[PDB]
Amino acid sequence: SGVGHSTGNYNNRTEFYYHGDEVTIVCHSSRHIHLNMSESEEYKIYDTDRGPRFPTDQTLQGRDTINDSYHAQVETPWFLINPNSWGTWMNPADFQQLTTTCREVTLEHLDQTLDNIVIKTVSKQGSGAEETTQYNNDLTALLQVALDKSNQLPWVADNMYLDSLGYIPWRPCKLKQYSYHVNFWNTIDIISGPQQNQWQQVKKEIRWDDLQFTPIETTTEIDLLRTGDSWTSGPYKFNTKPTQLSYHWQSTRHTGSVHPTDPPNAIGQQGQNIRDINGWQWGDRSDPMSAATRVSNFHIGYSWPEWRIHYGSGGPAINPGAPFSQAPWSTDPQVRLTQGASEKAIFDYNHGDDDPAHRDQWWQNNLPITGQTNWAPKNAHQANLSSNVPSRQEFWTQDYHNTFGPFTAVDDVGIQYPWGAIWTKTPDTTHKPMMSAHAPFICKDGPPGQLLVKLAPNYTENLQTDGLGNNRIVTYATFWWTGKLILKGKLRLPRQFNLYNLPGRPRGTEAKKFLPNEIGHFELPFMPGRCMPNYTM
Amino acid sequence: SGVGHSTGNYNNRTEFYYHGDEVTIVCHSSRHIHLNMSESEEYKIYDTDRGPRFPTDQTLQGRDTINDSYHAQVETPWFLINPNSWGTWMNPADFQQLTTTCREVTLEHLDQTLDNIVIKTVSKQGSGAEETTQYNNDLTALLQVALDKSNQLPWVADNMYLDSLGYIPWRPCKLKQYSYHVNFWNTIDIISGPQQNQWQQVKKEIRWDDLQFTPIETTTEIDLLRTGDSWTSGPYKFNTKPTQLSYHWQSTRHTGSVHPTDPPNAIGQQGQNIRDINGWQWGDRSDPMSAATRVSNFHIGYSWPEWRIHYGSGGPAINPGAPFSQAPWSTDPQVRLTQGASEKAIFDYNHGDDDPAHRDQWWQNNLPITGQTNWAPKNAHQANLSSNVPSRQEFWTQDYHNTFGPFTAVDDVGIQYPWGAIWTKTPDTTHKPMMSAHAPFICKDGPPGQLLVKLAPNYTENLQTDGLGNNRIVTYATFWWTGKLILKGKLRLPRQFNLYNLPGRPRGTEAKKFLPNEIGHFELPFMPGRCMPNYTM
Amino acid sequence: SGVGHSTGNYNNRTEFYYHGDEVTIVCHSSRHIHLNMSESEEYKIYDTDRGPRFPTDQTLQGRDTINDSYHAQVETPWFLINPNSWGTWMNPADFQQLTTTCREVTLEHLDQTLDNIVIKTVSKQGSGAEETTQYNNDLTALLQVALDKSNQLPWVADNMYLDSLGYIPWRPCKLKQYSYHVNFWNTIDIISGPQQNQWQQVKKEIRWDDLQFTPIETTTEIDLLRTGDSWTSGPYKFNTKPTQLSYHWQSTRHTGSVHPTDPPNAIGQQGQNIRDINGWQWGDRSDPMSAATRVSNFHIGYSWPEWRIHYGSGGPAINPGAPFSQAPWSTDPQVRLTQGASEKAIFDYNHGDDDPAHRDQWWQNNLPITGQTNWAPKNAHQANLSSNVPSRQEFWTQDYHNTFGPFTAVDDVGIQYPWGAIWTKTPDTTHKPMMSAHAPFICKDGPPGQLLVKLAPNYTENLQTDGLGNNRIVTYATFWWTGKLILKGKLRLPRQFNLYNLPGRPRGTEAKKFLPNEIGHFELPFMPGRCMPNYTM
Repeated sequence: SGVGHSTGNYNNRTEFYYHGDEVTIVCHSSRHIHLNMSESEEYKIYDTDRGPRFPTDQTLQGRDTINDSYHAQVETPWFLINPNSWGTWMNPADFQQLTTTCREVTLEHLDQTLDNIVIKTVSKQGSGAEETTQYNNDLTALLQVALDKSNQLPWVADNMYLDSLGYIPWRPCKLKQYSYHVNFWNTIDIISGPQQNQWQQVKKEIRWDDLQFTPIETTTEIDLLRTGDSWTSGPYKFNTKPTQLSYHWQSTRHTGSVHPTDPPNAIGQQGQNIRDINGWQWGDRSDPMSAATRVSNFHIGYSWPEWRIHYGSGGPAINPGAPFSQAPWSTDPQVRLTQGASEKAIFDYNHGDDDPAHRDQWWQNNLPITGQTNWAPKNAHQANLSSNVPSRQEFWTQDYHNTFGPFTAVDDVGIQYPWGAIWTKTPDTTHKPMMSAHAPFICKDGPPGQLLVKLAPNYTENLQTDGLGNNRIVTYATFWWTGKLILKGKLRLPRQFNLYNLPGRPRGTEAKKFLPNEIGHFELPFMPGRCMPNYTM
Repeated sequence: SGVGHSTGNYNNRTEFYYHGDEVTIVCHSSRHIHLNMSESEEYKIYDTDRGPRFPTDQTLQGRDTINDSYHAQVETPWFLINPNSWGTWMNPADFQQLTTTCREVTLEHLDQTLDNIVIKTVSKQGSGAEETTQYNNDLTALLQVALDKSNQLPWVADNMYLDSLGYIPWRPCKLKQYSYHVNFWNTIDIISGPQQNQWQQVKKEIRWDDLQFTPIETTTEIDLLRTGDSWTSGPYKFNTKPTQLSYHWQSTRHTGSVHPTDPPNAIGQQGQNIRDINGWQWGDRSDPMSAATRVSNFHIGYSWPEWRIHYGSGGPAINPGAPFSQAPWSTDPQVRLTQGASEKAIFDYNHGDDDPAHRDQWWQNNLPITGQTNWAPKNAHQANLSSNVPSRQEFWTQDYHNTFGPFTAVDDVGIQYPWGAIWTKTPDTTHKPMMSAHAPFICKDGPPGQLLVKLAPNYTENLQTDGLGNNRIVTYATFWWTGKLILKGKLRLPRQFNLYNLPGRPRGTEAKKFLPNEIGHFELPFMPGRCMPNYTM
Repeated sequence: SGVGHSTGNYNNRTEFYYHGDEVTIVCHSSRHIHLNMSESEEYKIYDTDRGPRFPTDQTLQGRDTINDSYHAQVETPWFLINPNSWGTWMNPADFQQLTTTCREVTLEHLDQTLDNIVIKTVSKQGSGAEETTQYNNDLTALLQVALDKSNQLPWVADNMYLDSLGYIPWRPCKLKQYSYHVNFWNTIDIISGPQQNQWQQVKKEIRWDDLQFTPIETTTEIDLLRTGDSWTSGPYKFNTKPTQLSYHWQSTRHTGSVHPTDPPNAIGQQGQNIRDINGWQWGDRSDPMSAATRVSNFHIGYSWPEWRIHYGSGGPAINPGAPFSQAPWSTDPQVRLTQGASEKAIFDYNHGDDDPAHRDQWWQNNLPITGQTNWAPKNAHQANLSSNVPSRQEFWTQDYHNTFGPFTAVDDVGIQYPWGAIWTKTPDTTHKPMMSAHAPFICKDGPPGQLLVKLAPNYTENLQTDGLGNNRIVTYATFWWTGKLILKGKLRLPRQFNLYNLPGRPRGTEAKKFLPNEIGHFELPFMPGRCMPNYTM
């Protein structure tokens, strides 16, 4: 109510409601957010240095140009609260209850609030030796809150770089400055020079004639909040398609009808293949009837020119490729095969690292999902397919061709528990993208708004235009973000006779981790998301 | 009704109902099915031998690895009745009435029954010299019938390998054992070894830690049927999109507005092209105005790295490619060009071969459909397109690039009368496949159930756990499968002035075939399905 | 309906219905039962030989007398169908869905039927060399079915010796003869003779003056069933108490409030115990304040004189003891410590062995359940408990005393998936037993009836009083037992933050087992039943 009455109740809890075949998950989440002043209220547009490791000479002949940090950003004074992640919502054990008991999951509703604003000012008083800091509550101070529900501001809320509320409910969350890119041209030609051994810079610049520059003030309607105030975004209903929580093991060989076979006899025999069968084939091929050249309706998985560096305007990037596993081709573990569109997640203490002052690294190799595996080197093509064997010519080996076509079916990476986006917004273009390399859900109209908070500046008695921070009072606010999202799901009913054998968390892990140390340091486990097997076709 | 009263009437007949512009085909079908005992009631999981012709040495350096029969299956005691084919429904002359008088065909309703169960036991009695077999009807015997309408069991009902009810109504149909694949890894690396001349086996195995093994018993609700019983599946309504019964001859050159031209004069002149015309072009190209570089909205047909061997997990496979004709590039008939995604159909006596004890082979070369023809060798690309001719560089010839893109339009293979699937099920994945290399119809939700029949085991007085078949009585049942499917179609109204000239069945055929011999042996004709020409754009 | 119309549908399937916090499991089960004739229609009362390994001399001085097979039974012509087991109802994967998603399980309803009776006669005809057997259905034959719902006949339906319907739905089940014990005295005195080194037989006999002998005919109302008949027992509602599916790890040291402690500092320190604390103790003990002598309300687990041989009337037996784990005391795995009231299950091919002609053995060591562990040797007692240390006297070590008392709390063995009784009946006595060493559920009024089937005798034309089997016709019947039981349960909601780590099936197991061999031989896995941890107090 007033100054002395609190507003919301901290509720961090999930509720599974089963009715019939439709489960309904309600994920409450609440975090204590530490919002600290600002670097400067002025909006700034500036480029950056090229970056680390970027070559200054020609030796590796531009193979190091894959390292480019050059970018041009506009850094605003505002701050960003994005509850886009798993683990901002569900704790590990309530994700496991969901992953086993649900087949397809669907977002429906979302809610956000802010409450229990607490604004304080530090006061430096002392000889410089002692120099006590003294904290004084501000009952007159303000907290500007802007929810861009009109989907006007640049979205830039995706979870890449892992700027999100922490994954551990009892720790304070320091927010992250808001900023977005401005149009810039970074073009590197690695093919230049004699014998194409010389990389050469082309155009590096911010292109000024076109800059679309929007401040947060003019774009939306800001809500000023004194300590005794609370802010509730509102109901937001998602419109999406359900995902799948079960991985697929069927390639195109595991797919159709089965090659006719006579059974074995005793426990030592493999049985035999009927030498003469009837069925469709591909070429003039007849005599060696086989399951390899069997015609199938669809093909599953596609070749890709793997790790393709884009070198577009603005800099080099990577086109994702296809998310498949190297397990069939593993052979010796000594080599690390990265080509499955694997992802490494470099994360921080608040994000589920254990030891502070260092970065724990977790490499996702996608071991469950096979049968979608097409390794571009290993493929091949023939000129003539028939009962005759091709010559040394007519047979090609190293390809790296895009084999994506109208017949192919593919899988997304699914949901990844500790780190991953929940939703995403689609670029508005002709031909919206079909699927996404990371986020499981794709918003059809808008993304669910975006929440920007800035701590209204407190200025000293002297206000000088030349002054920046020497002119404002040091302050920090701490408020409580309480969100709620509602999931719907279909219930998963056991389809098999034998028990479910799982890796049961990554098998290369120790259970002494994941549990609080003597200090309280512990790592969150990486749940595969897409987990139990299923029949593709 | 009871023991002595029959149930259903054999009805094998099609009914064309014309009302307005909407034709309705009702295809009744009925078959006499001979269901013979079983190999063993136990569910068995076993791999197979590699296969025939698979090389045991390194000579052809792995070019023979395209022959791989290795697979791992689980063979169940059940049997499969799949009425998925054309020719299980319509006879040749009622397909021709449909193909001429209908434009687009659509599945709507489907029905299946079983009736007039007859169960018998053989009895061996004699000196071994005479050894009479004597048949005794079983009024107490059972016939387990399971319709997996819940789309739980693996589907594996596609018509590849041509396991389907026979195409000739008056002959008995022997059923086919039901089985499906289990997860296995067959990985062949043909690029291994020094100078990449050595193929090397990698991993061949059944991967046991993950097997999804479902018996038919626990998965569904089985219906026990004594002789006086009949079983009716139920109404099943398809949800699909109409196909097209007319082939397209228009490439991208036949498509748009026509290059302005002055007419000829007499019967000996070809007319001339206006040298100076106005219109769009592509590059800086101006002076040689031509219909080649005319801009067009869409492109029709796409290049493919033709006969691409996948070598995925589980074994080598083939990615289909595009269904086009070699007729433009035919030149001499002496060479057989297989690259049009052609298909050979190896079929059997009951499936429309004439002479038993041998396999008749029918190679579908897709002669009608051209203009979609893109032969990957023949293409090329240039660096700069302009009024200047490129040099020896800047022009490339042999490509084998996938040219499928956002602008391309393509065609399916359509329906193929004697042999082809009717429907199919889509793999449940992100990005469902667009079209299918074989089956014309693609089910959106489920496929129309699947019908499994097993003959309930009759055990001898002594039941020993060590015994298998020595412990059960020889038996065979014969029942009558009567299906009905309802098609809707749009009526085809003649759009042209001149007569329709058709090849009128393949022109390389004799009409003395296709008609019963002195013995009664005759071959079913291959109707192209997609037949009459039409305007693409 | 009649002769040619079947009756029931084979349904072997489980249905999970979730509504609110109350899950409802409905387990259908159906089996094909092979009922083979009988040994003799006469009721026989006879003793047995003593048994194997029972000593005939005095060497081991009676330590082998623990092996006594002597018993006196009355073997009736009837046969017993007992669906008392887990695995007659649920398959492994639907037990795992239940065990994870349910907290406490409760029996409610039960149902049984018989249908599709098929009666046949073998006919021996030949020279003795060939000697064909020929099978002829009997439409006039009968099948006597007696359901003793009046709880009159001896119950003797418990699952010990594992006489139950098979655990694999697709295999035929051979029934088991019905018989029960008659009063007999087998008394062995192992303490007899000089220096108590001589075991001496006392009284071995059937005590005739008291025999309570009840035939099945006079006791109940039998229902004669011809082939066209079906029999439905009826609704039976259980009255019981829910069990617990979660094991308890808390001993009496893990139970109460926690000894006050100052925290450690860095990751290398264990922290310290406050030397001076306030709280209750036991004796005059004060100065060494410790958590050992802390007073607690209850004690958990009790000592027992473990493996106590009873040597009552009728023979030696074993009083069960307490079901605890040896894991804390394990030390080297080389020794097998059996004293936890462990159980070995010797089972058969149809009961989940893989290889026939041999017995697979599975030893249940109860690894999950600790904290209830009291190993009678390791305990001790003191005369005076105080700040003074006792002398060599006043301290005793080897006890083997029953420590069960009014303060102790204990756990049952819970449910054991492949092999275990579901229900049991309580002996009707003053002071009904509290808990049971094996079966999880204990019926308050009756057990759910008992189903006895006998195949009505077919006699040859000559009926002689001297004749037994030479006077009746060889016959066997095969019918379909279809049961249904309904379970209610409370839903299990995750109470912890961290993931659930399970042994994930016994960790000493291979997954290549449990799946059908090339022959179809596979073993059912042993699910612990009581599985996830929980807080005792």
